Amino acid sequence: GGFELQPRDGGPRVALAPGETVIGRGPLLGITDKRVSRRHAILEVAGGQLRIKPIHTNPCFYQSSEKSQLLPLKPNLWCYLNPGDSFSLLVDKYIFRILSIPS
Amino acid sequence: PYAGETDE
Repeated sequence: GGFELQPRDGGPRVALAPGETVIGRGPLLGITDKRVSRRHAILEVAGGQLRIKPIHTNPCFYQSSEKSQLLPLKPNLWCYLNPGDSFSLLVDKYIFRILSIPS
Repeated sequence: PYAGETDE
């Protein structure tokens, strides 16, 4: 199964290629705030699973599908993301929901 | 719009 990102701000969906994808400041996600690194985190799609690893001093945030608050992620650790979960590159901004393919 | 060093 594959994966795509759904911006919570109503931006168009972003498909994720198999393997690793660097996310952060850049055209892929349309992020311009300079508090987000151009190499802010890694997303890996492999064997039907998505995991995220924050790789910058400025953190990533995590919110599981059945929870209601963006929690800061442990730096440089992998976290598996299920369909319905969300992650973000700022605590209140640049939030993305995980969708599976097929859905 | 996407270039420039990151801020901490």
